[PDB]
Amino acid sequence: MKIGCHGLVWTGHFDAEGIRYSVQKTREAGFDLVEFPLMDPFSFDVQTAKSALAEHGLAASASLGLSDATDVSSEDPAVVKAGEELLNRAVDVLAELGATDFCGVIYSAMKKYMEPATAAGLANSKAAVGRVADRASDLGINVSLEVVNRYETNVLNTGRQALAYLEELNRPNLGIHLDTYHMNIEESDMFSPILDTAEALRYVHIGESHRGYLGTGSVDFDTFFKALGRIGYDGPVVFESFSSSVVAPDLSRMLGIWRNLWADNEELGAHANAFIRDKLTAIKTIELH
Amino acid sequence: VLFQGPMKIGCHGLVWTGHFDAEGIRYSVQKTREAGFDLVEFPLMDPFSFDVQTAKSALAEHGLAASASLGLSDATDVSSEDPAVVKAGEELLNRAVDVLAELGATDFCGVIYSAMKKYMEPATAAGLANSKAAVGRVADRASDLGINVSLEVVNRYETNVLNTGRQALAYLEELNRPNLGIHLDTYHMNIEESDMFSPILDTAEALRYVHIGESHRGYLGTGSVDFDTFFKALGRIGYDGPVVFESFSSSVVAPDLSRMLGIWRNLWADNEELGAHANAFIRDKLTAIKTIELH
Amino acid sequence: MKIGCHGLVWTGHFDAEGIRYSVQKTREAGFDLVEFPLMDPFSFDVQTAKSALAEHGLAASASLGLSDATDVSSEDPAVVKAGEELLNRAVDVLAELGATDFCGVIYSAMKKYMEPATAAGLANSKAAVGRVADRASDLGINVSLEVVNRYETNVLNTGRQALAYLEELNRPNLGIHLDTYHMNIEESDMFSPILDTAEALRYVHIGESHRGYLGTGSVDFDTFFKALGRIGYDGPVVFESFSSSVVAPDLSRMLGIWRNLWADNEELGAHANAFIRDKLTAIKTIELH
Amino acid sequence: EVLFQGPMKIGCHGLVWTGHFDAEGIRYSVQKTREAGFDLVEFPLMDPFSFDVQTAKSALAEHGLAASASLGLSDATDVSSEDPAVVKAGEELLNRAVDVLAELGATDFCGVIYSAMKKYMEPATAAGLANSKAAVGRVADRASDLGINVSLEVVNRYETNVLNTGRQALAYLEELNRPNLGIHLDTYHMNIEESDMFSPILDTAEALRYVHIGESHRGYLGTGSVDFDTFFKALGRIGYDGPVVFESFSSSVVAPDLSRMLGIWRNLWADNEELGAHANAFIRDKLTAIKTIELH
Ligand SMILES: O=C(CO)[C@H](O)[C@H](O)[C@H](O)CO
Ligand SMILES: O=C(CO)[C@H](O)[C@H](O)[C@H](O)CO
Ligand SMILES: O=C(CO)[C@H](O)[C@H](O)[C@H](O)CO
Ligand SMILES: O=C(CO)[C@H](O)[C@H](O)[C@H](O)CO
Ligand SMILES: [Mg+2]
Ligand SMILES: [Mg+2]
Ligand SMILES: [Mg+2]
Ligand SMILES: [Mg+2]
Ligand code: NA
Ligand code: NA
Repeated sequence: MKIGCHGLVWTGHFDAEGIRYSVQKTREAGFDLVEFPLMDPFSFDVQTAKSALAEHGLAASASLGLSDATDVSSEDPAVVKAGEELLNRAVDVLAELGATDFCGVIYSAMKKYMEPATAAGLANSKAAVGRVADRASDLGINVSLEVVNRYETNVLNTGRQALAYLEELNRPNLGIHLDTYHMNIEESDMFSPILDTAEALRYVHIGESHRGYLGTGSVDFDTFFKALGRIGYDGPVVFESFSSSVVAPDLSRMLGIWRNLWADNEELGAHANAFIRDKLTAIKTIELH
Repeated sequence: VLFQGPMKIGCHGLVWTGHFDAEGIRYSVQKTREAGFDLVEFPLMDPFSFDVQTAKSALAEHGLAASASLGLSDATDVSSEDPAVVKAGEELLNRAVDVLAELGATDFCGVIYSAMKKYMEPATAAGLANSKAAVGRVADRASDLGINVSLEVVNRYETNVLNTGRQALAYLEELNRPNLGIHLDTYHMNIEESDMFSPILDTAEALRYVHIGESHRGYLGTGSVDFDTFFKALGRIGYDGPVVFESFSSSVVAPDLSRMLGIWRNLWADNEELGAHANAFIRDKLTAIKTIELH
Repeated sequence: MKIGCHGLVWTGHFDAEGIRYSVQKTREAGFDLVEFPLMDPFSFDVQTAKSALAEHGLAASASLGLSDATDVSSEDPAVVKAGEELLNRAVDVLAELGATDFCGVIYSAMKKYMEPATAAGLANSKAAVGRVADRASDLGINVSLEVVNRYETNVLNTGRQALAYLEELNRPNLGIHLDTYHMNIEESDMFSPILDTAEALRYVHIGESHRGYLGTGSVDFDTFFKALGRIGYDGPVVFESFSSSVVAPDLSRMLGIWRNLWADNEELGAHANAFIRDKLTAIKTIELH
Repeated sequence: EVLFQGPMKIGCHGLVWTGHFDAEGIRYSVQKTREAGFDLVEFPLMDPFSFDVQTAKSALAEHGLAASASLGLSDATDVSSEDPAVVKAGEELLNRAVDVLAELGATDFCGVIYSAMKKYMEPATAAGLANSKAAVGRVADRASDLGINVSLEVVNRYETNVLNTGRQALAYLEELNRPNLGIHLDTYHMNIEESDMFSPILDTAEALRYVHIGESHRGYLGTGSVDFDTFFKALGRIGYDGPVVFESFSSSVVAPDLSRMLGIWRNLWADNEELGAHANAFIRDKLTAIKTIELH
């Protein structure tokens, strides 16, 4: 169980300086893992990353969100093939890094669709995801589909939909990824989805309802962490937060970050690392006696 | 018999129908009273072709009050930098205010300060100035007709202007119009706000309209919204404006609104049970909170 | 799944009039069932009750809390036998009434112990409770041990303790009774006790944190009812509230009811009926579509 | 090392550490309280006559730690008794406790000081209440001249029959009208009696001068039913900057009288070093987090 921080706490540009900065600041805030947003994995400086991770003795993972030009839920096979080629490059980036986990909105575009998912689009997604999963299987990489809210996909809005999606592909390294931010909008409660997906849950995002400081919003973290403890979850737990103060050219506009929710990210990250770790410590004590 | 007091318990029309032709108006007015509500809220996405006579007739027959909400779009975006786009929306808003006056309604609300969509760029100072100026004109027009206007705070995916009650407060202070007020929504508050009582307390004076929605917009009490704290806080400020249920499912589709609001999922089929559940939920909540000042 | 009301919403005296009064009002507020507090089962008017239940078509159950003089968790076997004979008469009363459910603090005194439990006292309790369960069994009655808080017993304060207690007795009609008012104090959360006790959960009390109006205190009813949804619970669900305005000379003092929490019980009972039936109506829709 | 300067002291109650406050327990508890990160230790002055003040003074200076004391009366000392002998025994127990604090150079005295801390079997009587009010009014006056604040702790129905809610406590103060007399709320007891976790804070605003952070069952924080989020948010909205003191009880750490009085029947923790550090970190992190809310 590694405790991680999403790279957009620190920078929005993952050039050499941004890779080095984020890795270092992640280590300084107390985390074990940095999660690299590979929005563009074709231009991600793997050498700078492997060097920075080794220096700070830190682990890496990667998340990603596709767009209109790379939508695998598209009925246009050229667009589905673009996304599958991007997803495959990211898996390659993770293999080069020696990392084990790939996750995110890799089953559709990460946007506000204006129509429902189509049956054919869903097949294209499932086929695509299955091929990525198989390719990732030979390289030692787990793939987790992130359930996100109605405004960021029209495909996987609940843990149950994710479970049905997986059940068709029945790939041994393909898992579900839950984000407390997204749960707090779409799910019926913060404990049933964790119980429901028990075996399939392989990646977790910790995010406040407005995506700022932990425990300054509407997200029921207590119920969540107690559920996680009950199914014996031992995957990554990764802080995630977005503010006007750290902008990415792509991601910040896709996630609708219009507001300043922090300025001092070194305080935000240290606090969050403390928040998650002490949540896990308290829950262990329900477990025993 | 019409309920004459100010705190009316209302239903959003989209529990009942997506189409507000004459049958849709009649179906929703009837089903709304059959559920126990005092008021129906009409989604005037198009107020130019809204059958005002049918609405008058059905409201009188069933003895029901009405209000109207609305969300703009790209062609009607008042936060657009182009005075032609701005003035298209401004004509849209004006017709809605007129439709309400004909109905004898009091309350106009919704996302009327920008398009109701997923923006890709933060707001501009120029568009912000356009929204304020136009909203200031619509409020003026409404004031002569005995209509209040309430700006609905909604989540980051539905506007890039007013995402918190604090932003709305600041927006009103600039315009300083006596009939312009704030409209909060528990669904939206559950995303953007810090907690469910601070928005109520900060907004106290300006809170004129409230929407009751579960976190996923389904059945009340099957999601993650903290209704207890919200209602307790409403009772602490002695709120007595409208309180209106709001729910969307793929069962009942609007060609426009269902797609703008991202209703991909089926959350209920039986809307008679939904509306009846929600009426009791709101009214029993209000009944319980009243007992707290005594114990 | 009958939805019940505790008798002290209506009266503190279960003489002929009290019995008739409590049965009438329970039905007028909309309940299916009235739970009689059998503080003194020897003097309970069974005939008036059977009369009143049939007149208003209402089901019945009974609850009870032992006192110092009847403490089956005593080391004094004369006290233990007084307690056993009182429990036995209560079981008898339920048989005559034609009821199925007996519940309450029947494994110890209901009081503020000034000493931890003794091993000798714990063994007295289990053996007495076992005999009452055996007796009850031949009359088709379930016996449900109510988990209460640290101030009302020193024996069974959590569902986990109740399960371990049951494990040693292995009686087929012995179950656990949970009260939200008590869980809100002693339990780690409102779902995990339900899931842990699912087999043996046979009776439920619905009470606010201060025992007044439902939804005017600190109890997490949402998580509670959703957990009951998860395990398929369909035993009795009974409203329980206490106020200065309805006094039971014994029970009001034992429970520490010092405050006015309601003056008009007719509104209170109607509200609590709607509240519970509406929680259940909504939870049913979570399960499927 | 160095004494925390300001008023908002993050403290720890002594029964996290030990149940006996002879010289050894005082030293043990002060050292561990500083070790876990706290600014303050609250001594349970159940018996203030036999309290070793000079040892206390030593340990507090050595470890750079502030102090306060809490206390709960009993049958023999019930200042809400109608027997004036019993009220006097209480008033003289309270007075010595006042005195120990002044010797320590403390500022805060709190606890269940308006009655016995027990499960009463009868409602409060008008005569007892009269005794309680006048007697507390005197202990407050006496404490006033010494620079001591006196905070009445609101506790649940099973531990008193006088002050079970914030509103009751207000009406008690309004009748005494004493400047140094204040209210002490406890999230554990609030979780039972109050209407919610923010109204008692908003209602008590002025007179709120002491705060106990205890979980619903009184073990680790964040492993129970207490709504800490709303509570700390409400603290932030009123600008509260008094003490904030952790409080936990487990059968691993037993005081002869107190642990029985409070019904500590269960084992809720054993490694109290980790508990205190966890609790300290919990409170400071909560207060950090909530200070961000005004800005956003
Ligand atoms: O929470 C998320 C978006 O709503 C996901 O983690 C994103 O896919 C991630 O930020 C991409 O790097
Ligand atoms: O909640 C809303 C949309 O998110 C607003 O109330 C809309 O304006 C409404 O649904 C349209 O009538
Ligand atoms: O909750 C209870 C006592 O605290 C139980 O319901 C009692 O056994 C009941 O009130 C007595 O009939
Ligand atoms: O919370 C308390 C009891 O529940 C009070 O603080 C006690 O009186 C305290 O432990 C006595 O020192
Ligand atoms: Mg995420
Ligand atoms: Mg709304
Ligand atoms: Mg009970
Ligand atoms: Mg305390
Ligand atoms: Na929430
Ligand atoms: Na609670």
